[PDB]
Amino acid sequence: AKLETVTLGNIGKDGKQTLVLNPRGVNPTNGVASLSQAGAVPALEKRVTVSVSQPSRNRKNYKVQVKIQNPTACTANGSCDPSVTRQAYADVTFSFTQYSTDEERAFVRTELAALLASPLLIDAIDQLNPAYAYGGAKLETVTLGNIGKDGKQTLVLNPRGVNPTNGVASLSQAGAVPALEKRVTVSVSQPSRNRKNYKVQVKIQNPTACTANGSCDPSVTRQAYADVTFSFTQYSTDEERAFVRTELAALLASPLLIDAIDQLNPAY
Repeated sequence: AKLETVTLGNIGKDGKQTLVLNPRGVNPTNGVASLSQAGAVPALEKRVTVSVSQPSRNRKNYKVQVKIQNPTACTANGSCDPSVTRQAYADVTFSFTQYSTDEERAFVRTELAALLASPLLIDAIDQLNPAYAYGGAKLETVTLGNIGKDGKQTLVLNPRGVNPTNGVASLSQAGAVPALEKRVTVSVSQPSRNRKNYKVQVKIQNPTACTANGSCDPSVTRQAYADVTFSFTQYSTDEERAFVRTELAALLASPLLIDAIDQLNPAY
């Protein structure tokens, strides 16, 4: 509910870098909290924005929006002062209903945090090897330990094939009815021609079943939709990319996003 200074450790490939995000206050025009570093020039600032949207007459859902930027400073050979040659965005969005409790919300946040540490994405984010690749990705049953509210749940996502039409992968639960699978899709498809950038997309589809006396057959409710999208350009090194992925994992364990996700409190 109240902003503080957020400190994230073991960031990067080596897990030795550390980031301190000083809060820069809550913009009340669009209700977006903002956190940045201290670098005394606004261009060279790693910015993190968190916003929580109430359900409206149009939206009719809860929606949490997390964006993060990471500019890169060059020498600027002719000039004296350094400029921003490129920046690496990353955007996370969540979707929930009012009937969705916190434990489903806390499940998604912890599953997403453990998913970024998984060997599938660190091949997909750093090396840019898509899941849709005989020799690019392992494409094996990913086990996600210690997720949940108390961190005592474990998830195994079985690879239910790769769709070549959209290029996306699919990592589903090992359940029976196809409407009840907790299917996670990773799309590392990289259109470098029209977008001139690299897009990585993950959807933690996390459906929920609660039905009785409906002819003794369960029905999907809410579905706990979640989405993550990365944006990198050419010439961006993988350590710049691995810096983004690792600090995204650190924010999902951060107390500023615990109450923002679980209790849905906008941290003013």
